[PDB]
Amino acid sequence: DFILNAQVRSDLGKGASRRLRRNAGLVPAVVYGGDKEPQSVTLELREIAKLLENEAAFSHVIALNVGGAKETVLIKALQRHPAKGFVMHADFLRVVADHKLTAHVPLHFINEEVAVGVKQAGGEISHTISEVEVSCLPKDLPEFIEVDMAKVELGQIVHLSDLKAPKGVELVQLAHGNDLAVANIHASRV
Amino acid sequence: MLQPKRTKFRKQMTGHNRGLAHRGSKVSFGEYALKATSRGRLTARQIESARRALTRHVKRGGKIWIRVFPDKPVTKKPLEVRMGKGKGGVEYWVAQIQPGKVLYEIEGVSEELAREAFALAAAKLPLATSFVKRTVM
Amino acid sequence: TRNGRDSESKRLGVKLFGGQAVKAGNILVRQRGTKFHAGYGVGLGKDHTLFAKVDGVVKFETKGAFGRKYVSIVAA
Amino acid sequence: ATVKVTLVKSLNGRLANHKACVKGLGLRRINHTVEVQDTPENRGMINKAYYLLRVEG
RNA sequence: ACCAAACCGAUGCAAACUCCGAAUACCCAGAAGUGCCGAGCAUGGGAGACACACGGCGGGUGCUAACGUCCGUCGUGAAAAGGGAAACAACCCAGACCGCCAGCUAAGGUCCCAAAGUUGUGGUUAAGUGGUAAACGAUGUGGGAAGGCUUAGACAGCUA
RNA sequence: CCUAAAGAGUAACGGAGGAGUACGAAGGUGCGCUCAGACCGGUCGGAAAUCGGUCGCAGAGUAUAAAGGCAAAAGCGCGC
RNA sequence: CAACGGAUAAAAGGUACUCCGGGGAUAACAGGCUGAUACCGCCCAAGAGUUCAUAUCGACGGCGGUGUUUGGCACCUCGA
RNA sequence: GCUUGACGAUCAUAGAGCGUUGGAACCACCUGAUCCCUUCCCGAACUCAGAAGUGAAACGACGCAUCGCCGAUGGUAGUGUGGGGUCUCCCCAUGUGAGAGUAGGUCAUCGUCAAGC
Ligand SMILES: [Mg+2]
Ligand SMILES: [Mg+2]
Ligand SMILES: [Mg+2]
Ligand SMILES: [Mg+2]
Ligand SMILES: [Mg+2]
Ligand SMILES: [Mg+2]
Ligand SMILES: [Mg+2]
Ligand SMILES: [Mg+2]
Ligand SMILES: [Mg+2]
Ligand SMILES: [Mg+2]
Ligand SMILES: [Mg+2]
Ligand SMILES: [Mg+2]
Ligand SMILES: [Mg+2]
Ligand SMILES: [Mg+2]
Ligand SMILES: [Mg+2]
Ligand SMILES: [Mg+2]
Ligand SMILES: [Mg+2]
Ligand SMILES: [Mg+2]
Ligand SMILES: [Mg+2]
Ligand SMILES: [Mg+2]
Ligand SMILES: [Mg+2]
Ligand SMILES: [Mg+2]
Ligand SMILES: [Mg+2]
Ligand SMILES: [Mg+2]
Ligand SMILES: [Mg+2]
Ligand SMILES: [Mg+2]
Ligand SMILES: [Mg+2]
Ligand SMILES: [Mg+2]
Ligand SMILES: [Mg+2]
Ligand SMILES: [Mg+2]
Ligand SMILES: [Mg+2]
Ligand SMILES: [Mg+2]
Ligand SMILES: [Mg+2]
Ligand SMILES: [Mg+2]
Ligand SMILES: [Mg+2]
Ligand SMILES: [Mg+2]
Ligand SMILES: [Mg+2]
Ligand SMILES: [Mg+2]
Ligand SMILES: [Mg+2]
Ligand SMILES: [Mg+2]
Ligand SMILES: [Mg+2]
Ligand SMILES: [Mg+2]
Ligand SMILES: [Mg+2]
Ligand SMILES: [Mg+2]
Ligand SMILES: [Mg+2]
Ligand SMILES: [Mg+2]
Ligand SMILES: [Mg+2]
Ligand SMILES: [Mg+2]
Ligand SMILES: [Mg+2]
Ligand SMILES: [Mg+2]
Ligand SMILES: [Mg+2]
Ligand SMILES: [Mg+2]
Ligand SMILES: [Mg+2]
Ligand SMILES: [Mg+2]
Ligand SMILES: [Mg+2]
Ligand SMILES: [Mg+2]
Ligand SMILES: [Mg+2]
Ligand SMILES: [Mg+2]
Ligand SMILES: [Mg+2]
Ligand SMILES: [Mg+2]
Ligand SMILES: [Mg+2]
Ligand SMILES: [Mg+2]
Ligand SMILES: [Mg+2]
Ligand SMILES: [Mg+2]
Ligand SMILES: [Mg+2]
Ligand SMILES: [Mg+2]
Ligand SMILES: [Mg+2]
Ligand SMILES: [Mg+2]
Ligand SMILES: [Mg+2]
Ligand SMILES: [Mg+2]
Ligand SMILES: [Mg+2]
Ligand SMILES: [Mg+2]
Ligand SMILES: [Mg+2]
Ligand SMILES: [Mg+2]
Ligand SMILES: [Mg+2]
Ligand SMILES: [Mg+2]
Ligand SMILES: [Mg+2]
Repeated sequence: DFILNAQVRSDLGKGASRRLRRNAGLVPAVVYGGDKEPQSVTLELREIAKLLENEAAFSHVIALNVGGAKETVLIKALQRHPAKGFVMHADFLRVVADHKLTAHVPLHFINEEVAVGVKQAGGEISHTISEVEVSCLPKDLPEFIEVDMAKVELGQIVHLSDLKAPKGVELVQLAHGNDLAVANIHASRV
Repeated sequence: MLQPKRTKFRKQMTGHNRGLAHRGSKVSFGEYALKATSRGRLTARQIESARRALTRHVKRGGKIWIRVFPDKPVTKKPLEVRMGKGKGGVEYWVAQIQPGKVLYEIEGVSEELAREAFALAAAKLPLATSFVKRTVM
Repeated sequence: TRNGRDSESKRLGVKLFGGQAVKAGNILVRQRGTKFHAGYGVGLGKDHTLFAKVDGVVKFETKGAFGRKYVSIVAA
Repeated sequence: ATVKVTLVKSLNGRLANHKACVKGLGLRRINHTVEVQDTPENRGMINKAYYLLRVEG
């Protein structure tokens, strides 16, 4: 499911990386983390783009296969072409059994249609944010954090502190004394 | 239309429009966006023309953001006037657009309604556009 | 137009760069204010001109608190 | 040790710095060849005017 | 139930904003070789010139109009013939001491005008496109990666 | 000050502002000292006078535009 | 002596009654370059058309063409 | 080597914030204002004479990354030279190469002298 094939890269620079994206259809990348040195790799553009169509691509563990040796990584950042939108660079973070790591996890909004503020007062659900940044152990990284809006009335604001999280998951932003709005119910536009 | 409340200086040099938009190129507020794929210039009456057409089509719910602000003043020289004699007076305000910049955003509607609401807006703008969706990274 | 005025240029800046050999009395920097401060063997004029008071070599070091830029004369 | 340098392009309309790099090697006329020592400061004049010369090694 | 300083977070912009910050270009010193046998500097005899032009790059002005105009920095013309761009100061190649019914090349070219491949291999175009052009429109055609249905009978047509 | 292309210099009936003074102390030196603002408490003032405290550190000041500077303060007060 | 390297201590106008030396180094006419403007096409479609966007029109906006108006420039012609 | 004072080198990886701890000596608070000296008033600060009390305040030492400050590898932007295009902008060859962000670091490191072990 979550598997990627990579090859070691040895010709670095601006001119070499531009030739990869014209002549060979590859994508430069780098693997760092754990207690090891970073490592430049190359991987096919078609393979990385196919894996990224999945929803939980950034909040799941990916088995990278560099050469023949496999290793456990996680997509940490991603560079895109500002106009065309395709991926130009990717960096992975090595995953270690006992080491807290930071990831971006998407939110899932459920039972929007049965909300109190929607059916009674005719309000509209507005998603202020769509993902939160968490820090936890690798063994309990969630693919998506759940938020429900059934018991929400007109004018009510949902905050980070309100939503519950899986055991062993920390919200980072809430830890730094800054809770941010997630969603609300507001009066109709017209 | 849209223009600054006040500015430090009345006039400005023409300058140049180069580079891609590495900033302002992500869907940050809504779910779908209209994005520039060619470079150019939007004159603050095209922005107003395109905002009415987009908003008049949805007509039921939905939040809309405008991510462009025309803050560059441009001058014009009156007709039957020779070269020289000082710079001309400010006539309208305009915005610089680089490829990849998001112009409008919307949420609270379906993908099919947003896609045809953005087509009406793009017919008023003098530059190529595309339809994009919000992503995690 | 009601704008066509300007003043003459003053030819300010560094006159001797790091490593150059200097003599006493040589002007090192022309300034408004003190972008550079006088180090060892360097004097300050009433218009903030740095000049040499000994023979040697220009140094151009950053040191101390406040993050000041100093000009000093050292042995050649 | 040494290296064969040949001039294969005209010197008209080149930058004055590139003219001095060809002249600093001893090259004068198209198809003229010299024998220069392989010193680090002889290579710098060859690299600066690479597009005017042919280096037979 | 309207407005709201301020604060917190997200998100843009600046010739006369800057927490940052190149390449290059400029000073300085030490070295090898080359220099037409000199290059640098000083002092004297004689000047001319102080209407510049276009092309590239960085800018102001203009409408990022003009073979417009005003700067910076290169190249050419001026004061430079020869070959190429049909013709074509300023574009590309190249700097003409004289003679030869000798040879090799540059830019550009090789069916006839008109010197040299109707050369070889693999594709594309049917528009004389090539041999002038924008938003936008269209079952033109070549290639690639993927998807939705389908002998539990898919799509079109038809019988209800 | 910008144009001015990170040494100097650099044009336009290009974009913006000032000067044609002041001071016998507003100069010299020795000694000493730090601002604007916010909040709390306090008679008539009450958002803003003077007083006490905490925070603040330069968001003040500099005779006069703007730029560059200012803790050995170049800012402030006193004796000679 | 600010016309700020300051012609003299001391100085305004008219010429369609005019005159000489020159200049396409510089304007008016026509030509050229450009195309803001002008004119002519097209794109989008809120709307008008009893209903119905395109029979006929078409707001807010966008893209071209022609040299055709008003202009910009000053390349040719002031020994016509 | 251990502790405290004076003067430096270096100017945040050295700072801020929180917690604990130090009086044998030193230092600090402390008593008084006779005497030198002082306040545009006040022994508050400056100064003089010591010494009964205390480590409260201040200062020092030791902990913690919460804030601050440092910070790669890789990629991207820009760019000198030579050459191309559909030429208001880009591409290729070659040399160079940020800023931001990411992984992660940091509760400093030294020198001279004098008092006690
Ligand atoms: Mg790179
Ligand atoms: Mg390159
Ligand atoms: Mg301009
Ligand atoms: Mg100046
Ligand atoms: Mg003095
Ligand atoms: Mg040439
Ligand atoms: Mg040339
Ligand atoms: Mg700047
Ligand atoms: Mg430079
Ligand atoms: Mg000779
Ligand atoms: Mg002479
Ligand atoms: Mg002249
Ligand atoms: Mg002449
Ligand atoms: Mg000139
Ligand atoms: Mg001229
Ligand atoms: Mg010229
Ligand atoms: Mg130009
Ligand atoms: Mg120009
Ligand atoms: Mg031009
Ligand atoms: Mg010209
Ligand atoms: Mg030029
Ligand atoms: Mg020339
Ligand atoms: Mg030529
Ligand atoms: Mg020539
Ligand atoms: Mg001449
Ligand atoms: Mg010629
Ligand atoms: Mg010549
Ligand atoms: Mg010829
Ligand atoms: Mg010719
Ligand atoms: Mg031709
Ligand atoms: Mg010919
Ligand atoms: Mg050619
Ligand atoms: Mg031959
Ligand atoms: Mg050839
Ligand atoms: Mg041929
Ligand atoms: Mg023939
Ligand atoms: Mg033949
Ligand atoms: Mg054949
Ligand atoms: Mg044809
Ligand atoms: Mg044709
Ligand atoms: Mg300069
Ligand atoms: Mg410069
Ligand atoms: Mg200058
Ligand atoms: Mg000049
Ligand atoms: Mg003063
Ligand atoms: Mg100032
Ligand atoms: Mg005094
Ligand atoms: Mg005068
Ligand atoms: Mg004068
Ligand atoms: Mg003068
Ligand atoms: Mg003068
Ligand atoms: Mg006279
Ligand atoms: Mg008269
Ligand atoms: Mg006459
Ligand atoms: Mg005459
Ligand atoms: Mg003329
Ligand atoms: Mg003239
Ligand atoms: Mg006329
Ligand atoms: Mg006529
Ligand atoms: Mg005419
Ligand atoms: Mg004409
Ligand atoms: Mg004419
Ligand atoms: Mg109707
Ligand atoms: Mg009809
Ligand atoms: Mg005509
Ligand atoms: Mg005309
Ligand atoms: Mg003319
Ligand atoms: Mg002229
Ligand atoms: Mg001219
Ligand atoms: Mg004529
Ligand atoms: Mg005439
Ligand atoms: Mg005649
Ligand atoms: Mg890097
Ligand atoms: Mg180049
Ligand atoms: Mg780099
Ligand atoms: Mg960095
Ligand atoms: Mg930083």
